[PDB]
Amino acid sequence: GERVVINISGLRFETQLKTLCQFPETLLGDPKRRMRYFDPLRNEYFFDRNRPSFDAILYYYQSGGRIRRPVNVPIDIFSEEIRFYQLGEEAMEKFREDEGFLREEERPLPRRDFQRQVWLLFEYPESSGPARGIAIVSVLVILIS
Amino acid sequence: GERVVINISGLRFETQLKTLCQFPETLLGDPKRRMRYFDPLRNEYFFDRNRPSFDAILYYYQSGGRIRRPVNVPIDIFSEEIRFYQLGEEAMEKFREDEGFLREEERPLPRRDFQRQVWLLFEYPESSGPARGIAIVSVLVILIS
Amino acid sequence: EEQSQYMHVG
Amino acid sequence: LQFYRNLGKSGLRVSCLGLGTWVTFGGQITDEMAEQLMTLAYDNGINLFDTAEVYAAGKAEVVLGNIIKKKGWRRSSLVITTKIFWGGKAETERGLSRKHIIEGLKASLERLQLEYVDVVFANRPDPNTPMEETVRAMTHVINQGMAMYWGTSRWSSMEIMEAYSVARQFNLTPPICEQAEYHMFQREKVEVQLPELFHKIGVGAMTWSPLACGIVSGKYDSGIPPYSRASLKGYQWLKDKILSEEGRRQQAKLKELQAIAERLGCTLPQLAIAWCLRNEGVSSVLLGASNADQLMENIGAIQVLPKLSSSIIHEIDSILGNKPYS
Amino acid sequence: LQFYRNLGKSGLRVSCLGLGTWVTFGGQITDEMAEQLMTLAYDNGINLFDTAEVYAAGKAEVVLGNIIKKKGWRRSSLVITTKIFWGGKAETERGLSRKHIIEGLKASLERLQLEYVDVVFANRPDPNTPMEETVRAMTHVINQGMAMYWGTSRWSSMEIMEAYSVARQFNLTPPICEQAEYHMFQREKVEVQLPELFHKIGVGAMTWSPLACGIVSGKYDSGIPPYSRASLKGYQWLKDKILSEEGRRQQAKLKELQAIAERLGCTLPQLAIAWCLRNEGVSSVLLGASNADQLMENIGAIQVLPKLSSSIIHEIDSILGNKPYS
Ligand SMILES: NC(=O)c1ccc[n+]([C@@H]2O[C@H](COP(=O)([O-])OP(=O)(O)OC[C@H]3O[C@@H](n4cnc5c(N)ncnc54)[C@H](OP(=O)(O)O)[C@@H]3O)[C@@H](O)[C@H]2O)c1
Ligand SMILES: NC(=O)c1ccc[n+]([C@@H]2O[C@H](COP(=O)([O-])OP(=O)(O)OC[C@H]3O[C@@H](n4cnc5c(N)ncnc54)[C@H](OP(=O)(O)O)[C@@H]3O)[C@@H](O)[C@H]2O)c1
Repeated sequence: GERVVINISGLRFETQLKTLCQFPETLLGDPKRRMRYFDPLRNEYFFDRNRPSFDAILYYYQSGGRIRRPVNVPIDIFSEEIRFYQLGEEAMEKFREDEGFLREEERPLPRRDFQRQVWLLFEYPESSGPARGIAIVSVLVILIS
Repeated sequence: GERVVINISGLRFETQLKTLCQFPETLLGDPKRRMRYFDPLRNEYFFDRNRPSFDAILYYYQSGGRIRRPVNVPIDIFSEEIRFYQLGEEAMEKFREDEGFLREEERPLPRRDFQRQVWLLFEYPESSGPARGIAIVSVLVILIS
Repeated sequence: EEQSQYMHVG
Repeated sequence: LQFYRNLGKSGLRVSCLGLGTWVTFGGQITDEMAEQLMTLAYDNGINLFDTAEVYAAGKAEVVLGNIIKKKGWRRSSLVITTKIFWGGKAETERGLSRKHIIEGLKASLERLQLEYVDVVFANRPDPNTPMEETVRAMTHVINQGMAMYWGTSRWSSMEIMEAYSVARQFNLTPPICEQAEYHMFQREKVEVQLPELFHKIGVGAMTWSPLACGIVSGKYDSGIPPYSRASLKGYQWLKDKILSEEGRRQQAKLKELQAIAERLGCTLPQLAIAWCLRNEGVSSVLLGASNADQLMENIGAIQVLPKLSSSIIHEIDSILGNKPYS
Repeated sequence: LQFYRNLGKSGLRVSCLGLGTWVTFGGQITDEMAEQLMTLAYDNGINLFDTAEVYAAGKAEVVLGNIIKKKGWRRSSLVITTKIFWGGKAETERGLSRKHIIEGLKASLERLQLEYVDVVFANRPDPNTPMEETVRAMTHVINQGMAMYWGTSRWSSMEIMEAYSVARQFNLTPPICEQAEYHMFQREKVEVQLPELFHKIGVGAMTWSPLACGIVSGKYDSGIPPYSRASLKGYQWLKDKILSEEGRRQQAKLKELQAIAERLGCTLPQLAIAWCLRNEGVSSVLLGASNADQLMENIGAIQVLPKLSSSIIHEIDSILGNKPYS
């Protein structure tokens, strides 16, 4: 009902309190984590962080989950701000498919010691020594043929 | 004559009152719709909406009808803000030809039941079953020929 | 019109 | 419904009727009746008493300061108001400047023999003085302790919203009230303009002259009765308003309304007073009486109010026909 | 540990106990005992004395103003507080409006024969008055010099954070204190809500009735003793709380707690008082005594406090079991 004021290094943002209470796990949504950023002489929270990056972090609270990125802020700077505001690994993974970089695929294992030795030995030639030695001979068999 | 203050989530805009009285149908131009957004402790209207989108909504009131779009805000976000501020279907259609997407053309009808059955049966092959069956035979007649 | 008119006309 | 209501959105709780003061106190009626008038109103639960510094050349306050001194009532139980604007023939003794507000209120607290009034009213707008000087002067006398709140009277709705935007700009106090005229033939302002302001900034309304200075009392059909208000001196503007045919066009509407008051077991004043309180946007109604029997039959206009159902309201509107464009 | 501590984060240093005032002063006990009560508390290092304007119909302040006048103590050494809210039967004499705060405090400084109190308390929240009028009225009486600080009492934790955000918005003074009830069977508010506010905005706590008005004193097992608080008139709400079986379910928990006080070389009041001061978030505890021997054995509840180790605290919690959800 009441509103909060957030002061990102001189730039003032004002949202209602219940908007931050949608995600009660993050930094802004948890009333014991942000209590060390309060400023009782101005009745606001002061963060000495990046200015144009918080406009996208605020939209994630208002839209209910959409993580965008402005053109100005790079990838290595916007990624730290998700880490600092503790938006979560589901919010962090939304920065992947928004940007386009797909997640790594987990490979299954044959749950043994014999077959788990030989699966990573030929399918993954960058694993061991003769794994690189099985690739240098696998190019010859097709090339002679 | 007097001016109003609009506070889009911490960002302050100030226009004269008569500028909002150009379009006395929308949300900002109708004095009984915006009265639930007033803030009597600060003498202003507080909207917890998108920050960079209201800079384009304000220009629509000043220029007299021109609807632009900033580079930052996408199409799916700027379209909601026209819907929220109730700018009107003439203002909404100006977002079409500004963006470039042309309106759909209304097709005339032969105002009957016989000719209205057979008009949508061959010209629109996605209508019915044999409408898709008349297309799969209309490709053969030219192809054999 | 798969991204445009899906959220334009309404 | 409720007898005590808030004056607007403030903390002040006033009775829904308040015995005002005009030509009666210190002028027409004698001071023996006035103490008998005020004890009859104070004992029936009415605390709001109103005056001004222009009424009977500043004699209506001296006769009201002697009553509260003599009767020995607690100052913390009453609500005394006072208007300011006309306080002398001098050029610098009339207006809403910083000089007159501070001196006109300081002289009225010597007539009234009090230490503070509760509300101080600007009697009418002033086009000479800027709005910043009136809001800074009214906030000064509040911070000295000569008043508790302040309100406007006969102002527009655009001027109150301008005196509110100065108070929020310069960190001062906005007004809480507004005295506008409202009876059965004057209902334009209080019924379409003032309820906009209550939902926005929270100012109330406190209507005055609900019987149109005796016209809606019904005594003005056969002519001018003796010892009436129109028979006095200086009130020719009133007498030549009812004697004019537009008043005779108004007496031809108080004949049909006369019959409905007998249908509901009341009289024409008690219908006319309880018609004003039918909303919630009016926080008080300032009566004016000339003797004890008028005030006693006007105080009992609270029992009429639950009978004022939507059927009987909508046919009164069909009689008057002056309902404003909502 | 410390005898004198800050009231919240302000500059005011109060003793950790303060002889309050209720039914005792001007009511139950005689004024000869009261001067003997206050000299026994002032000489033991207790400066915080508390009263209100509703206590014994405004007679508990007159008997406290005569003591300080007679004993001749320096006004700069004591800390007198006062609550405001109920000051008459009139409609305009009860509330947190601008009219009552200025008049209720001005009348209490005529009863108490002082020139200023140190803290003035809003006795309970008011839903009629807006929050801006109470903060502007409390900052006015501070700037006149009728008070030094102001606090709240029985307010919520959301209302104090709303009266703080008005004070920072309009450049006024925020409250410094809060009087909340806290004893062994009522510990919800002071143990999970108020220590949030001390870390944020710096308001303190000043708990009242630490013996639950005599119930935790242990005298209420075999029935109602004569000359006790429950035996008085109007205190049927107290007597029918202990005579109800939920009070008998509470007397069945004061039997096990009775034995631990003898294990630590004390009695049940001194365990009950020193249990409240075991934190740092409570800045004072307002006792209430009926005679000299009760106050002397309650003042000596400071030596019990170093024995209150974490082992003896955690087993008392196992007896009561009403520990709030942290
Ligand atoms: N803000 C401003 O500038 C302003 C201006 C003017 C007045 N006011 C306020 O308005 C308040 C009300 O004054 P008002 O006199 O105009 O109100 P009113 O109630 O409309 O006047 C009623 C008049 O009719 C007579 N009357 C009253 N009850 C009657 C009854 N049952 N039957 C027959 N006659 C009755 C009385 O004397 P008679 O029988 O002799 O007629 C009385 O003078 C004043 O006290 C003043 O404080 C304010
Ligand atoms: N903020 C508010 O709205 C509010 C409301 C109420 C009170 N208060 C404050 O709270 C303060 C404390 O009042 P309180 O009386 O409720 O506190 P309390 O200490 O819980 O009451 C103890 C009562 O039990 C008795 N007693 C005291 N010591 C005893 C002992 N060793 N052994 C046996 N009996 C003992 C006393 O008289 P008896 O033996 O006759 O029982 C005393 O009246 C008051 O002064 C008032 O200022 C504030």
